[PDB]
Amino acid sequence: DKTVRWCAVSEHEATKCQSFRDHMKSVIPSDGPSVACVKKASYLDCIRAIAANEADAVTLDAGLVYDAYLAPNNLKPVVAEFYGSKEDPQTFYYAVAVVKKDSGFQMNQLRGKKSCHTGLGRSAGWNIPIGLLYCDLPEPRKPLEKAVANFFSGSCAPCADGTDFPQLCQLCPGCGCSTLNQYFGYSGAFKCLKDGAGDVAFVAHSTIFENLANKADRDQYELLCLDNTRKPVDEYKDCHLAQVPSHTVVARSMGGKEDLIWELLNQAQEHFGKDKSKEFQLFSSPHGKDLLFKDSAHGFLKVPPRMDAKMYLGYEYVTAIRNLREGTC
Ligand SMILES: [Fe+3]
Ligand SMILES: [K+]
Repeated sequence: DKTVRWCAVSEHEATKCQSFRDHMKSVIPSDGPSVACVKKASYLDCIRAIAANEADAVTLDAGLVYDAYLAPNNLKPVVAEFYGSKEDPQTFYYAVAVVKKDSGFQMNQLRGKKSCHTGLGRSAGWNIPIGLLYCDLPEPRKPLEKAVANFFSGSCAPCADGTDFPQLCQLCPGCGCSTLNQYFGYSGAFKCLKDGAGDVAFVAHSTIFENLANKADRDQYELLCLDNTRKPVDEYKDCHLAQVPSHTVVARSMGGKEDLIWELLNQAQEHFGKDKSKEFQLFSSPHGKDLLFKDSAHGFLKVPPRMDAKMYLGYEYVTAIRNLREGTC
C-alpha cells in the first residue's frame, strides 16, 4: 500500500494528525501517499512502536533522535525540518535560557533557582543546559537526574521519573511526557516561567516569539548569556547556549518506508506548508504549538541515503551528548 503510519503523542497531536490525514486525502490522488494515525502517550512509545513495525514515522528533537538510534531500536533519521526560510534553509536552531527581567541572576548563579525544561533528553531543554552546568552540579553527579534535582530548588523535567526524582516534577507534578502536561515542551516550559513556577526556561530562540505576540510583553523577559550577562530576547544570536540540529523524522532501518515518508512530507509541504493553505497548516495548529512538527519549521529536507543518527547529527552534538553522560570535572 501507501499509508505512512504517523505516531502522534497524545490528544492534541492526534487531532492535528487526523486533520493532516483528512486534508491530504482531499488533495492527493488515490495514487499518492496517505497518512494513518497511531496515538501514543509518549515519544518513547512511538520509538518502540516504530521498531516493532506498529508505526512508521515520528518527528523527534535531535537529542531524542540520538536516543532512538541506540540499541535495541536503531531507528534512522530520514527527513529533517528546516527553519529560517525556503530561500536560506537552516538545519539548526538556537538553545537559549529565558528568564524574567529584573530577576537578578546570571548563568553562574542558577544554583538554588527553579527550572523549566522542555523534556528530559531534549537539545535545548536538557542536553545543552545540563551539559554546560554539569560541573556546577553537586556530587555525586550520577545519576544525573538527581544531581540536577539537587542543584535547582524545584523543576519541571517532563518525562523524568517522579518516583525516583520527585523534585524534577515539583513545577509540574507527574512530569507528564506529552501536551497533557501543560508545562511540557517548548510552549510548556515557557508557560512554566510565565506563570511564575520557574525562574528559567530552557527552550529555543523562537519559543518566546511564538508564545508572546506583544513586544512590550517580551521586553519583560531576557536571555542568560554564557559570559554571565543578560541580553534582550531578540539578541539570541549573540546570547545563546549553543546551536543544535533540527528536529528530525525517524524510521526503521529495515522496511522503514523512508521513500514513502519523504514522498508524503514533500507533497505535504507543497499543499500545506508555510502560507500554502487556508484549510490546513503543517507548521501551526488551532489545537496547540509544535504538534507533530515544530511551528518554527518552514519545510523538509531529505536525509542522504542510509545515513545514521551519528553521522547526521554531527560529531560536535554527538560529543556533547556523550560528554554529558560520560564526562567529568
Ligand atoms: Fe528541540
Ligand atoms: K534541591
